[PDB]
Amino acid sequence: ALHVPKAPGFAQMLKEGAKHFSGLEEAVYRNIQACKELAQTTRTAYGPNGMNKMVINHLEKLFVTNDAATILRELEVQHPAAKMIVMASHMQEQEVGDGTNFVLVFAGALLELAEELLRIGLSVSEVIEGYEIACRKAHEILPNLVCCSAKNLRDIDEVSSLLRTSIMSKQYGNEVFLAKLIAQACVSIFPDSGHFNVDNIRVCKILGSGISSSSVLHGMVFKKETEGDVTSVKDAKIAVYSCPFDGMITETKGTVLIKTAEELMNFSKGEENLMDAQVKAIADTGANVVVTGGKVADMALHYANKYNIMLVRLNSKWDLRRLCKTVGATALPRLTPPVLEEMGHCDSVYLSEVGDTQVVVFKHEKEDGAISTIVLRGSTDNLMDDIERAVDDGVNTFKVLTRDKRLVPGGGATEIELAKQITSYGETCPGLEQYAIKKFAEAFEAIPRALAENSGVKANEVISKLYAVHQEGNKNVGLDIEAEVPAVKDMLEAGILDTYLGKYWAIKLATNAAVTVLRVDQIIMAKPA
Amino acid sequence: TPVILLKEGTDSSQGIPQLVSNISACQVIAEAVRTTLGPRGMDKLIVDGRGKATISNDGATILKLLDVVHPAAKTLVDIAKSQDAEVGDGTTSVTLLAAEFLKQVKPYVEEGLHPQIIIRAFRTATQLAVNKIKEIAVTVKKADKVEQRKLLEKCAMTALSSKLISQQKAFFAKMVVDAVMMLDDLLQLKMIGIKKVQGGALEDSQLVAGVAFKKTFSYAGFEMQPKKYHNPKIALLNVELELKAEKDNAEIRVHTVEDYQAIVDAEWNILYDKLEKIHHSGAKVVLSKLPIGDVATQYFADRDMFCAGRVPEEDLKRTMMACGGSIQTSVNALSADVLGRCQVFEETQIGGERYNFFTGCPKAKTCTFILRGGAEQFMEETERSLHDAIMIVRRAIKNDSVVAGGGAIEMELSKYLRDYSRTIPGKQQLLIGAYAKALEIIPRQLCDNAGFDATNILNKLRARHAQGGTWYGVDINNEDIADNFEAFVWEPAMVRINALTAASEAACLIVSVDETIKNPR
Amino acid sequence: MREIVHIQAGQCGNQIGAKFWEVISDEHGIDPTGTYHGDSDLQLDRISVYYNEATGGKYVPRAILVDLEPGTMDSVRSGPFGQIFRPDNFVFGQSGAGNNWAKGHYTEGAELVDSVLDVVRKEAESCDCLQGFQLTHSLGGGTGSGMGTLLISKIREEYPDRIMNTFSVVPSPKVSDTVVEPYNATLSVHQLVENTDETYCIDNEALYDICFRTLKLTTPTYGDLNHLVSATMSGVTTCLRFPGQLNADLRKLAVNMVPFPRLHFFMPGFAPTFIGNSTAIQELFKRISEQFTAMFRRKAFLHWYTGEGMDEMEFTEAESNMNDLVSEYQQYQDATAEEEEDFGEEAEEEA
Ligand SMILES: Nc1ncnc2c1ncn2[C@@H]1O[C@H](COP(=O)(O)OP(=O)(O)O)[C@@H](O)[C@H]1O
Ligand SMILES: Nc1ncnc2c1ncn2[C@@H]1O[C@H](COP(=O)(O)OP(=O)(O)O)[C@@H](O)[C@H]1O
Ligand SMILES: [Mg+2]
Ligand SMILES: [Mg+2]
Repeated sequence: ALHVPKAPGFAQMLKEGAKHFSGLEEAVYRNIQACKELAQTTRTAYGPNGMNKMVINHLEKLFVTNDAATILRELEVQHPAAKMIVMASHMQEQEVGDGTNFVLVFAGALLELAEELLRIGLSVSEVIEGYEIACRKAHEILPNLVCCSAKNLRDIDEVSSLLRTSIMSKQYGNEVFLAKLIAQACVSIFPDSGHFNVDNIRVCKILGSGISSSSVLHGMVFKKETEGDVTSVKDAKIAVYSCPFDGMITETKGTVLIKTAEELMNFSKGEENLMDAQVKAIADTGANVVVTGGKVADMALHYANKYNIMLVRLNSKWDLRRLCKTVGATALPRLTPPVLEEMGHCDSVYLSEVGDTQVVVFKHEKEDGAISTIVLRGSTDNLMDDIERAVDDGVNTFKVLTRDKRLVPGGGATEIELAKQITSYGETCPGLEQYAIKKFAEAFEAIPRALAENSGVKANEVISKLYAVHQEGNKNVGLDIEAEVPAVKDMLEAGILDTYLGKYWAIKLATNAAVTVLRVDQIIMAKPA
Repeated sequence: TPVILLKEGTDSSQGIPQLVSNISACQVIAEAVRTTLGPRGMDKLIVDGRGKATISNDGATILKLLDVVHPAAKTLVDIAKSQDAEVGDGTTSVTLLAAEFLKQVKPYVEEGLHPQIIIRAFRTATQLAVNKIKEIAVTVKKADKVEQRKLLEKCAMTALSSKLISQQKAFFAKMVVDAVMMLDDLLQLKMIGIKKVQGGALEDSQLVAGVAFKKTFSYAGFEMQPKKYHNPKIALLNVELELKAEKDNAEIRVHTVEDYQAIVDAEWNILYDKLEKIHHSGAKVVLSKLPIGDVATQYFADRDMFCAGRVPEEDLKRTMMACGGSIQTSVNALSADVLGRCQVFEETQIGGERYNFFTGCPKAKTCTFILRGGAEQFMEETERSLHDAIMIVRRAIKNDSVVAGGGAIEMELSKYLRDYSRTIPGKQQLLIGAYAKALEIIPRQLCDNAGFDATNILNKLRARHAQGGTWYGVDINNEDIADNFEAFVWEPAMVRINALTAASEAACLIVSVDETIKNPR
Repeated sequence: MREIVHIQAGQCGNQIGAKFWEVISDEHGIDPTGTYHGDSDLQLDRISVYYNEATGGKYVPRAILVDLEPGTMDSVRSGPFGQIFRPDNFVFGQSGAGNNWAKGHYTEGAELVDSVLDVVRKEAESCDCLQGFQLTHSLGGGTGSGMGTLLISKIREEYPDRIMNTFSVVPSPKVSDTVVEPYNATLSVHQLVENTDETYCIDNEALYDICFRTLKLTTPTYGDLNHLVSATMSGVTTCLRFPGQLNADLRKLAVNMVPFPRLHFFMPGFAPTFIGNSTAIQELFKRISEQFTAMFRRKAFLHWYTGEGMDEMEFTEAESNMNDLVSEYQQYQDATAEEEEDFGEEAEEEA
């Protein structure tokens, strides 16, 4: 038989292993297919009824999770368009901290509809301009849907109710307990005239009993042991050092040079006397506990035991700073008797044991403090990891509420209203860009549908009833999860809400990613290495 | 198809089949340790790649030594480890419970039922069961000073009934109780030393209210110094006593031979200064974590004293706690308040080895075990058996509530849940019924391991519990049913509470997984 | 505490560094994900000298990876222990030097050394008080030798009085992989002499003749040679990384080991580590110069360098200073002076 040799020009100068795709049929449609596959991968984990997923990475580590960002991080994607979608989702996670699945669902829907718009006859530029016009209109419409702005962010009973919705979709069936725990921990440290910093909430995981035995502590817990023979204090003055608890020496090489016998006899006694004087001078200021970030010498430990000083060491360079913030102490690079202003104060310091784990606890009787800790108890490491992820989501929700106080209804009410008003706007646009606009509105129906598909009901009836009830003027009506037959419910009365800022950023980033993917026309790929 | 989404070699499974496969794998995991439960339970032998073998009856150990790689099966290993960490006993009941929970609801999963209904039913049932256990447990407020030891002895005897040392349980239980009546208020497990010496009978094991430890490496002259004292004073040290360089940074420059001789004499003068400072304090036994030279050995031998070097740190801390001194890193102030005091010190021959014994201290917060066996795995299994009793005694000292064993509490909870299920309508009724029926795998396994007819015994137990017999379980020796609260089969309620919570958590976690993805390598 | 940053240049340098870091990480308990699972805290007394701790508990190496061709970074990222490095520390070009010293030193290097100098500035900003640099490269290549030498000069300009150590491979006696190897080696030794405190010359054939005869079983590729070099480097740096009966940084070894500043070339050894100032170095250079002249007398391959900007007298100065180095080494033995040129003529008259 015969062969089709090659085409002259660029096809003959291309290296071996490289690829070149050009045109709509070889570039655009294949990208749309890849994005659709990526969206279908994570669609099933949306909402309170979304099911858990289990992933094993290339190092044989195990993840059991519902969060979309973690799932995308643990997978190994190869197609560039899916990489753009993943990067958009990660940017949304970094900017806000919740709503990394709305991005994927919306972008997939937008590209899926753009495929048929291109099939019918429209050009890519018109689709793009319609999408931008619709996005601007949606951002204009959104502020009018806001209801129930947050009133007081230092009231425990209101904060507990505001954070319940963000955790219900991760730990359905345990939302009240975790919500109350996170509310206490967050209300503890919010400072007046204060930026709320997220770092100041710490999580400690100890294997043991069920989740319901978890607790919150106003202070710190370290998984360490005491170096000395004193074990507890009842009123602690704390001195913190970043240098080793030992006799300090020259930076340049130094040798002890002796010429007579008497110096040889007296050297060790001189060193011991100096070390004793230093320890006694430190102790005379009233410090009961010394915390260091380096080595402790044997003689220094012996003299600390002589004068009843609790000695703890930890080597992280970051736990030391956080402890200094917790107790109000200032680190010292020298081994000198500290001044009163550099004293830390703690109500209790003690060594305890929880379920085979030995810990050292710095505990305050104060209600505010500077940082706080959450102690989690579970029967499996994966469960505690999932609970930690839920805690992070709740804390980020509190931070966003600090930034902006406005809430919008959830459960699909906002998306239905946006789609209705965008369709109404698009019916009055004369030109070819109206079709694109209408498609944009239809892309908002993928959010309620998914919910219904996860709840085990028929999405078409739910969407029809939502449209029918929104035609009458009820803007706060969404899907009812408890019912086994399709139904609708008032979300404002039932307290299902979500932040304005999250929805704003989600819409923006999803539209940006979809348009960026649509703009690419031809692809040149090097050979994988 | 030209460019694929994920990397080549990624394996994905989803739907009902993968959930059914996970449930199937959990059954194999539970079968691995199924026949090790009860007074008539066997034990397993596992061999690793190098050739060493290990013989065990403890469930957590067997699960650890199995190289399980199935992601759904690893959860049962994790819950067993957690149960071992928290309470220390009951690491096989939880595994069978979890497997039975999965197996009883497998058929409903096959029919197409939403797993969240199953999860809700499991959570409700677990809450009800834990509340019932807390309600019906027996406790005594001001029991006694003697009725508070008998309860711990019964708990230990029950905890030892299925181990290799069962026949001598009455001999061992007593000892372990004493062991935990001296451990202060923190009850540190490092305060109890376990020593294993080959050769001897199991009835030759002993407990010393004091301390004992092995002989260390010794230089010449150790055999010329006394080996028994009656009221000695002990010096505990952290100082290296031998002729050596003062410091690694040191350097000596000298110009005359007279100063050379003086420098030579200086080192001997320093060492002898330390030795005289030790001697003049009145101590007769000296111990140090750091080496002792031969010169020091002969110096101590010439003055009728005893010395030891390179003592392990744990043993030295244990000696401090038993005798009541303090570790000294310097010899410039050896007062009377920093020395120990015992009532007898001796060095004795124990089956091919030499052991140092400090006994006769009534102020001791420490005890030490000496175990006598015939092969390495024998003493290892003896120690593993004693650990369960130690942990049970510690847990029983704080919270003192007791429930009856043998399966009485399982059948009581099953009856309660079945009576509750008939009240509520819907699929919740069937799911609570399945949960109630899954609780009687413990008495069935006891009867099966013993070699009885389980159906007849289960029918009699169900009839006895439905009528009225709260504490009725299986009598293994008489091959029948009997009251297990008057036969003294007692166990703390924490074991059952933790087992139920852990098993329910594992079942709920396994049921809620939709699909599995494996990445290459 | 007295941090050291490590720089790898070229294919050989990258291959050696990828195993150096692998054999270090297992000692300190680090994982390929960056976490820590060690047992003894003695591993953490001097952990900060080589690893920078990030928020969240990860440890990242203080390393910069450099080459003019993107081939080797793709392998490094795709290989083992290749995901703990900072993703922003990979610097690469688009063409490559093609085993030309002049292209690496003048044309392609000059437009990329600025990126390396902007990365080392950010890596130095995070250390409390740095003490020196580690460099790994080759003398027979273009990117390894010329570009590496230019980088050494630039670092010496930017950081005046910080120590600098190199681990350079050297051409083999009876086999030369590249035709222009003498030129590159001679032109790089000139500027290795005056800009480093110590150099650890490593030969390929000498260490290559250990796997066949001592290891009893091999027909290997560069592979295990690289692992042996990494083991030698770890045995060298254990003093810096770990405390012992007498800990001493590389300066505290050099001061006892280097009496005269310009004679700072060593020959290693390994007995499972030995480092020696054996004057058998004077035998290696005597060979290289012997080749250099033999080619320079014929002006062979000269137009490949002259076209890039270099002048003819640079070779003359390089060979003159190589001869000076050889004579300085020879003046320490007084026994090789017995082997002077045998007299051939017959004029042995009055005086
Ligand atoms: N009680 C509830 N009933 C119905 N829908 C809910 C309820 N609680 C939360 N949701 C919905 O869950 C959706 C998001 O869940 P989640 O899986 O966290 O997605 P994402 O991670 O993208 O926010 C929200 O759009 C919200 O409307
Ligand atoms: N004398 C006894 N008569 C009947 N059953 C007993 C007796 N002693 C112990 N058991 C039963 O043995 C079971 C536990 O056996 P074991 O191997 O210890 O399992 P686990 O380690 O999980 O407790 C308990 O359910 C307990 O009721
Ligand atoms: Mg969410
Ligand atoms: Mg048991």
